[PDB]
Amino acid sequence: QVQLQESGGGLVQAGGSLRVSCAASGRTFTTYIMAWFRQAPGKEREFLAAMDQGRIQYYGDSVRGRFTISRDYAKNSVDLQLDGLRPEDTAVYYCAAGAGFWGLRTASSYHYWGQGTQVTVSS
Amino acid sequence: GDVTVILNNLLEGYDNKLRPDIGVKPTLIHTDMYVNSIGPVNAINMEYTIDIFFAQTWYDRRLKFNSTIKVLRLNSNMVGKIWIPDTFFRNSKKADAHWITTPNRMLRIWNDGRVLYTLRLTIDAECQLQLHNFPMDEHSCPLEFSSYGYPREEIVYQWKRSSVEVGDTRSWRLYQFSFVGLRNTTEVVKTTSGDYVVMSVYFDLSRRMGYFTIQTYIPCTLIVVLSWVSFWINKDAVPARTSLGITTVLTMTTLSTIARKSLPKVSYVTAMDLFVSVCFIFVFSALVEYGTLHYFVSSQPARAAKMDSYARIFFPTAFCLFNLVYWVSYLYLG
Amino acid sequence: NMSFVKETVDKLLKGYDIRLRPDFGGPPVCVGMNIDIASIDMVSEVNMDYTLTMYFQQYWRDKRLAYSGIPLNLTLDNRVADQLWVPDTYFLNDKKSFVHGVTVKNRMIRLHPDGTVLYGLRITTTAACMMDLRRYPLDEQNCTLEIESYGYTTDDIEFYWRGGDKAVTGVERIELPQFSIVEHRLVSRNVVFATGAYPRLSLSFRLKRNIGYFILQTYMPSILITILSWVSFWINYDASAARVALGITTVLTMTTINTHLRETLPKIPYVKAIDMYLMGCFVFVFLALLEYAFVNYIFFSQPARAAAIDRWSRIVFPFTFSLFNLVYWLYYV
Amino acid sequence: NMSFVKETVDKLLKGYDIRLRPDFGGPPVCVGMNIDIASIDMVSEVNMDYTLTMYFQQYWRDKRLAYSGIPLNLTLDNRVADQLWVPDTYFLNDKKSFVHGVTVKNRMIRLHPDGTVLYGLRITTTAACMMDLRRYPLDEQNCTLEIESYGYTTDDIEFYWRGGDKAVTGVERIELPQFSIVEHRLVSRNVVFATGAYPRLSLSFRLKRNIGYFILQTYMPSILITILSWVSFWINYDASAARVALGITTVLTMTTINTHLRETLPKIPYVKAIDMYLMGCFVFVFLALLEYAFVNYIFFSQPARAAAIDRWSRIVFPFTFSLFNLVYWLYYV
Amino acid sequence: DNTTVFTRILDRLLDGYDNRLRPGLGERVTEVKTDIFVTSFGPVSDHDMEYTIDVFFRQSWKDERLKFKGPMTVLRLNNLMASKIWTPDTFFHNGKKSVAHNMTMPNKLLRITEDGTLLYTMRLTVRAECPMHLEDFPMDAHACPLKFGSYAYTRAEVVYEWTREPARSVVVAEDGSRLNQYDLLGQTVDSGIVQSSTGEYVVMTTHFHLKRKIGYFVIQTYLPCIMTVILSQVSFWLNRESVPARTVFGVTTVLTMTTLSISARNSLPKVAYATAMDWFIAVCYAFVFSALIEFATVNYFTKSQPARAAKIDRLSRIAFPLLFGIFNLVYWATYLNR
Amino acid sequence: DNTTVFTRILDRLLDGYDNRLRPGLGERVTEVKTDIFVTSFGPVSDHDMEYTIDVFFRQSWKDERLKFKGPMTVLRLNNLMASKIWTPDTFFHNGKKSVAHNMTMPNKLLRITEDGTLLYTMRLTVRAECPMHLEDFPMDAHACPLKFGSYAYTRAEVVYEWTREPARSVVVAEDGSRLNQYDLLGQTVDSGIVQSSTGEYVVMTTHFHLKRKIGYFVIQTYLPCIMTVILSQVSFWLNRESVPARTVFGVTTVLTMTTLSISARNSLPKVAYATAMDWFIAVCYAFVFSALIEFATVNYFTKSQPARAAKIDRLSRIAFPLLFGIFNLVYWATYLNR
Ligand SMILES: *[C@@H]1O[C@H](CO)[C@@H](O[C@@H]2O[C@H](CO)[C@@H](O[C@@H]3O[C@H](CO[C@H]4O[C@H](CO[C@H]5O[C@H](CO)[C@@H](O)[C@H](O)[C@@H]5O[C@H]5O[C@H](CO)[C@@H](O)[C@H](O)[C@@H]5O)[C@@H](O)[C@H](O[C@H]5O[C@H](CO)[C@@H](O)[C@H](O)[C@@H]5O)[C@@H]4O)[C@@H](O)[C@H](O[C@H]4O[C@H](CO)[C@@H](O)[C@H](O)[C@@H]4O[C@@H]4O[C@H](CO)[C@@H](O)[C@H](O)[C@@H]4O[C@@H]4O[C@H](CO)[C@@H](O)[C@H](O)[C@@H]4O)[C@@H]3O)[C@H](O)[C@H]2NC(C)=O)[C@H](O)[C@H]1NC(C)=O
Ligand SMILES: *[C@@H]1O[C@H](CO)[C@@H](O[C@@H]2O[C@H](CO)[C@@H](O[C@@H]3O[C@H](CO[C@H]4O[C@H](CO)[C@@H](O)[C@H](O[C@H]5O[C@H](CO)[C@@H](O)[C@H](O)[C@@H]5O)[C@@H]4O)[C@@H](O)[C@H](O[C@H]4O[C@H](CO)[C@@H](O)[C@H](O)[C@@H]4O)[C@@H]3O)[C@H](O)[C@H]2NC(C)=O)[C@H](O)[C@H]1NC(C)=O
Ligand SMILES: *[C@@H]1O[C@H](CO)[C@@H](O[C@@H]2O[C@H](CO)[C@@H](O)[C@H](O)[C@H]2NC(C)=O)[C@H](O)[C@H]1NC(C)=O
Ligand SMILES: CCCCCCCCCC
Ligand SMILES: CCCCCCCCCC
Ligand SMILES: CCCCCCCCCC
Ligand SMILES: [Cl-]
Repeated sequence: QVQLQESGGGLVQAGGSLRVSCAASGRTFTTYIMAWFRQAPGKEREFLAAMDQGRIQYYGDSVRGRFTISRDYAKNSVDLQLDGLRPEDTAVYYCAAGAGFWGLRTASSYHYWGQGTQVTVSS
Repeated sequence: GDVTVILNNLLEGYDNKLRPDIGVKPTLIHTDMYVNSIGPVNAINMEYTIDIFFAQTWYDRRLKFNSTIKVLRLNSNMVGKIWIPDTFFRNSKKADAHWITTPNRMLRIWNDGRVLYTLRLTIDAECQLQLHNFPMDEHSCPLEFSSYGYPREEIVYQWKRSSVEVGDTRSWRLYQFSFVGLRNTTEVVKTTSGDYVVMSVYFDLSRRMGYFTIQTYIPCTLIVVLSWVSFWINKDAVPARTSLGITTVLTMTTLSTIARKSLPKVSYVTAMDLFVSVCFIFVFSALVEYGTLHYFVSSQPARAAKMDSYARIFFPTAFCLFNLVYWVSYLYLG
Repeated sequence: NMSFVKETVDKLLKGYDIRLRPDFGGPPVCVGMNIDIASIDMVSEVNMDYTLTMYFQQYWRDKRLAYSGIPLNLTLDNRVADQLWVPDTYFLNDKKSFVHGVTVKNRMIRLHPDGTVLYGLRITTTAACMMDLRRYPLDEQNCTLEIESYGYTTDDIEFYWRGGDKAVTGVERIELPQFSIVEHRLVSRNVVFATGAYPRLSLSFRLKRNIGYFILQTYMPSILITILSWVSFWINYDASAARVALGITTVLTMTTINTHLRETLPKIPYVKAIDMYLMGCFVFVFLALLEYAFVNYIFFSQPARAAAIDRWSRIVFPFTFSLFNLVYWLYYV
Repeated sequence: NMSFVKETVDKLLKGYDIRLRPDFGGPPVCVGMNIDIASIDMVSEVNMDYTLTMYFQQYWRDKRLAYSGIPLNLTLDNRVADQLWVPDTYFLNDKKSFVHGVTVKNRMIRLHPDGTVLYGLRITTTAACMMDLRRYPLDEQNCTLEIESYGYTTDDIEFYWRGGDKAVTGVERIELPQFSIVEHRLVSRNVVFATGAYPRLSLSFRLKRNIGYFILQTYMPSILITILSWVSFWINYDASAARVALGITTVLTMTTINTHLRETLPKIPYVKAIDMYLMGCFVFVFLALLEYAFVNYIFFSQPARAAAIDRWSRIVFPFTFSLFNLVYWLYYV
Repeated sequence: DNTTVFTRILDRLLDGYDNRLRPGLGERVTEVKTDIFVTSFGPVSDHDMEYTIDVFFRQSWKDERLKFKGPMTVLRLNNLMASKIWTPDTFFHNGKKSVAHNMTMPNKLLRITEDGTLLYTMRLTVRAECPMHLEDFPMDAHACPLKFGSYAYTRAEVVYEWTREPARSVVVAEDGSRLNQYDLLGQTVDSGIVQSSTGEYVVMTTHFHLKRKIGYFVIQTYLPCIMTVILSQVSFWLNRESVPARTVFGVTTVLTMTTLSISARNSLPKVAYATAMDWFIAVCYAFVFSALIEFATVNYFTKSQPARAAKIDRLSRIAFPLLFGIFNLVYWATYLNR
Repeated sequence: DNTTVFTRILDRLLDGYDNRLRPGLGERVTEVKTDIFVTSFGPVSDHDMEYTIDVFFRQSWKDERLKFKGPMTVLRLNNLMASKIWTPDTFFHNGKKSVAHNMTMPNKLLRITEDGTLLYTMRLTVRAECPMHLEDFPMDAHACPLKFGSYAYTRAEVVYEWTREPARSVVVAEDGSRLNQYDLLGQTVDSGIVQSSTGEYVVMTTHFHLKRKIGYFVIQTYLPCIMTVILSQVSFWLNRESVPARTVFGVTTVLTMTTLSISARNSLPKVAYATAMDWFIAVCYAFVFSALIEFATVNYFTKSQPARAAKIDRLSRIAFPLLFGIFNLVYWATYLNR
């Protein structure tokens, strides 16, 4: 079966690095789009970043210049470097994979979703 | 030595935008053609490939010189500095010159002003084929050339003594056809920009039949004969005569597909389409014959007894009559 | 004589500005066009395009090139075209085109004493047209050719067909193995974009596909195989081996015809008129074999009922198939 | 700041000689190479080649291009490459290659203050590699790319991979429809000719073909037809019409499978592993119909012996067919 | 003097101008505004995983070195002169082999305004790569991208932007769709960043969303395969004693399935996995295979255990239609709902 | 210091040089030494009667107009300067469209020595015609030629010679064989003269000998056809009362032979004459045709002359296998030897 397991997270003191990972198993996602999403408590699920097969990087208009996405194609994983975290960044970060049909920035186009990982920022 | 001086003085005061005798008389050009090989004929696209050596000769008074040297033998470097006729091939789909390892061109000048210009060409030319008598068809594929810009009042072409030469006709790349002979003509064609002299060469080609006899005609004939075997089987053997009849229909359908694989999708009936379709009707009718015979055994048993005796005679006779008419018309009457 | 002509031509091309159009800053230059079609070939349904070879000619006047004293129309070497202003004409629906270059570039420049310029080019081009093949092979297509100026508006250049409806010649000498040219048409209009009106000339053909090829290759084999499936209705129902073999072999033969046509005809992956007819024949031979299974099942307990079904099958199957063909050959023809 | 750059660049190209290599007459110039593979496609068995698209970079130091006073790397217009000296690098196994030129030529020249020159190209090349297909489709292939200098020797130029084993990137992102890249390798060496040594770099890939397509299309259909031919052994020997029809129709079905596979598979005119399996299955169905010929010939005179042959055929044929598979799969997997 | 005025402006602009340097070199980042008009979305090739598109490509930037004063405010450059000034080195990242049209002349246009703005338009045909996932064939949908950017200038030197809102910067003609096997639903326009061994670059992206039409495969593959399976189960209703009839019936439906299976595989590309059509045919092949095995069991028990032989035929008349009907319900809900 | 002396030579060689004139014009006959290194003997196309070859082409000649004096006894010229001197206009007589490689630079090198000897090397992909006589297909052997010479210079002006012994002047790499269906036996190197309407020219010739491999056709065509003929003769051992069994046996083998015959000829090049494989299938077709006619005769005389019908079957069990065996012996002995 295909499972997207997520690691990292925890708590940071209103700053510092926090590298959230995502490991895939049961299927190689080299030709797929691997993205990251964010859902603040009760507000909405928000697009953060995505990297396609050609290593093109897409970012949301709120996290551009702060969060960096990358992919290790050999190990079939994806990482997100969180820097300069703020209290508004406290949410559940999700890992997704899909073909990006009808838009790679919409959550309703991803076949596989992760189980989530709580990231808490304290100020 | 002095050969360089001759070349430098000739090009001084020379305007290559003007043909020789531009305001006096037409420029007369003598053409020769050596055919290296005539390549495969493409019936699907209605085209053929030919490789030739093309030679042209004319007089230019501006290129006279005096020396003990009779002729200046030159390569393609000087071709772009003097006036050259703008000869093109009218029915050519795609043609090109050869550039390995150098441009395959030659230019020779004599002291009286005579110029010899030769180059090597590979041409894909158009040939509209009438396939009504296929595979017993004959064709004459043309190759026409003229001047693109100069009408008959400015440029006139003319064949030399030996117009078209062919070498090893057995080394060509013709599998389907065999080369018969050639003709060359001359005509004037009126267009919207003037009247032009057109030179044509025709190549006569007749198709070989060895492939279509073994692949189509003999197999189709033997299937028809095989359907006559049912007429000598006892009428009580219902499964045997039914299976024989319907399987020969399936065999004819399989053979019928491969008849048209060598042709474009023309909508008229060829000699091959008529033969295959008539053979299909014969095997179709032999199975319908048993269905009538089998049904009448219960209804009109006496009538059913005579039906098989007549079929043993009528079916071989009607098929022999068709073959007599078919082969006489397409081999001796066209 | 020759020296006088050489003197005149060098005078015309001396101090000639190729970056300026004729009548620069004044009235637009009128360009007349003629086309002589040499051949049409490769009407591709898969790529939705066609290939055209033609002699393309343009006709305008430039008073900077007017000369006097020579009662001749000067045909110059085609390399002089690089030193003169020519219109920026292009074909809108063109996919791939080139100018022939054997034995030289197939190009013509002819001058006239009043300044008129004749400019000719021999062009082979591949033009794209949308094709609707839902009535294939009973379809009729309309493929055009668009002519426009790339960077000029109606304030600086104008297009017209030189010769009225006689501007395009050679259509009646085109013989397509698969089509017949019903009609051709010439249009002239100005496209109104935001930046202004743009000249445009349009030439269109109407092609009607020939049907004789499909009658022999597709329709007639399917009809005759369907009729052979009715032969079993006149065979005694106690001959199960004969009627089963006859029924199932016609299904195999019908399948063989359909799969062979798939490889032979162009790949057009949507339902066309040709597909509806072959499926209709496959259903009929399917039901004929299905009829004997009902007869074979009941012919022991109910011999009279079994014999009645065969008698009615001899009527319904030929009658329904002819009704099927009547509907088909009206909704498409 | 832009005027100072304009002065500095024109200074470098003044007096620059293109015909002399850097450090001419002295130590050899060292060139470092990087390859950024963009896509691999069209691995052709018939043509025995593959098509490759990549970014090809070369690094070397030329002291004549050193500048100071500007703390920047100068990316110049790509047309400046014709005004400099570049290595005479070529690909030894290249059949056809070109540089992309839309919208401009895909070329880059970048300068550094110390005199380092970066020279990049975007190249699509078809490279020839021999394929040994005796074990097809259970085969592995090793295709390479050879980089060499056309005119110079090791006294003038030297090649090395820039970055070690990291000099080539992008293989991990490649997806091949029929293969899977197992490994890639970088080799640097010199070739000792009679005129001296010659630098060469080599890049190789190892491919492993996928099997899923062949299992459902080639092997399984042939296995099932062989099993159906054993149904005859469980039918009574006096049912001559049933057993003959079953036996001879399985022969036709096996022939249909083999002929159409030859039509779809690549034309490789020598015996492969796939041809041995199809031929082996054809022999088994040939013998199953041949077995009934003996039984039918003696079942009247010796009915007890004919019954014993059918019972043993129910065991020998399934056992011998699994024995054929065991030897076949051990020798090929 | 209007003709002389126009000539003077042309001969003065390129004096002291170096085309080897981008505008604002060493001072600022060059901004290029781009928009695309699509005249025809050409054929899509599933075998080669590529597609063709014909576009008008428009780019706009500012170059202070080309300012002028005169009666007019816009100048058109001859293509000989248009090759003397600096233009962006835009290329398509996933392009395979593209064509710039020059019939009957180069299809380029370059306009210069008095303030220094340059408008540069060209007509191109682009063959690009569209990798496809064919696991759901023939019920699959794809997003074919189109990416372009600068080949040599990093994002610290040259950046790209859309002329208008990104949605309205790519326009497709009304008759643009030239697809016989796909249905073009729409396009999405985006912009990203790529990092290579030479630096970081700006990438402009467009995605075209395609959905395959399935009506052809229903009438060509699925319906003939379903009818053949139904035919093989008709054999259960023939009487047991008709041994040659039922043997010919079963063995000829197997040959019919084989003919249909070989025809279907020709359309499919050479993929390693099994598409949705590969699984449907394999199940249909196993069903007709099992119908002939069933008769071999019935014929074996006849004349010795007629009660068991009759019981097997009666249960087969229910189990076989039920299992095949159940398979279709699962099959057409697993793939039609993706 | 040293570079100035080296550079002054390059700016001095072309002083008063005319490349429109051959070396020794009016004093001697220009002689060119030629050798070839075959990197890979490429594919052979039976349908087009042509083949591909990748070679290094080397030419040597002496030009006294380019003598120089300096420490560097050998100079290599730039491709811009190398196009300003005279080089032989060699061309291939039977050569079709050929390629001169241009990646990443023109693959041409020109060296000059102090005495004026020049060495010219280039890398080419030559595609040449190879006429074939396929009457013995697939048991045929061919010898493909490669002929080259001077296009414009007659034998009184330019003459060609091999650098070494003719055998040693053409070299083939051990890994340079790219033939799927041929074995490269060897090559022959020759020289001669050709005569035209423009004069006599020197021609250099090379022939490559090829033998087609037959093991593929044995397993694909010959063995299946032989087995189908054997199956048709199995019918002679079935009892004469089994009319459906023997009729189905006869007619289905005819359908099987038809399928095999179509497949075999769909791989050959389209030659309108018959090959050796065409004759073998035709005889096999006539044997299965005669087996079904034999039963038609036997079934006719049954129930009227049962003694005669049995005698026909007994003799057919001997005559049919014997005639087919004799046909194979004549066929294979005739064609394998030739
Ligand atoms: C739309 O755009 C396209 C382009 O995208 C455009 O097509 C292009 O059109 C131009 C012309 O406008 C073409 O350029 C000409 O090509 C001529 C040869 O064409 C053949 O070869 C092409 C490749 O050239 C290589 O080989 C030749 C030698 O054969 C060599 O000279 C070249 O440098 C080049 O070799 C390079 O590479 C090799 C390795 O491969 C190296 O070893 C070598 O060192 C070098 O680096 C090839 O591309 C052609 O194919 C095209 O065309 C054919 C049809 O012909 C078509 O079927 C194909 O599909 C394809 O399209 C073809 O095979 C070449 O001879 C021309 O050069 C001449 O002329 C020019 C102009 O006068 C001049 O500047 C040159 O110096 C040279 O001078 C000639 O040389 C003659 C040689 O025999 C000689 O007889 C003449 O006398 C003259 O000699 C000189 O004369 C002067 C003046 O008197 C004197 O001072 C000198 O001393 C000397 O005597 C020219 O380059 C270009 O090839 C086309 N490209 C394409 C892709 O089509 C199209 O037209 C546009 N359309 C529109 C409507 O606008
Ligand atoms: C596809 O197929 C190709 C062709 O077979 C494969 O390419 C080969 O890969 C192997 C493994 O990488 C290569 O072997 C290595 O070669 C390097 C380079 O050595 C070269 O340069 C040396 C100087 O730097 C030089 O001394 C070498 O020559 C020596 O060996 C030859 C052998 O005949 C001998 O004649 C000479 O006199 C020299 O003695 C050579 O020119 C080398 O450094 C490697 O050495 C490692 O392994 C050895 C033991 O084998 C060990 O002792 C060392 O310490 C070191 O660990 C190694 O030999 C081979 O050269 C490649 N072949 C070619 C033609 O390039 C390719 O790998 C295949 N693809 C895949 C994916 O596998
Ligand atoms: C090809 O053309 C030449 C030149 O016209 C033909 O030869 C001439 O034929 C005419 C009669 O038509 C004679 O009067 C001339 O004397 C011929 N000239 C010669 C033989 O040098 C030639 O016959 C033509 N080839 C054909 C028609 O096959
Ligand atoms: C509909 C075709 C029927 C062919 C056989 C008819 C036999 C009986 C004729 C009255
Ligand atoms: C060549 C065909 C041989 C067929 C043999 C059938 C059985 C014979 C038993 C004596
Ligand atoms: C032409 C078909 C012949 C079939 C066999 C006839 C035998 C006749 C014996 C008297
Ligand atoms: Cl031919």
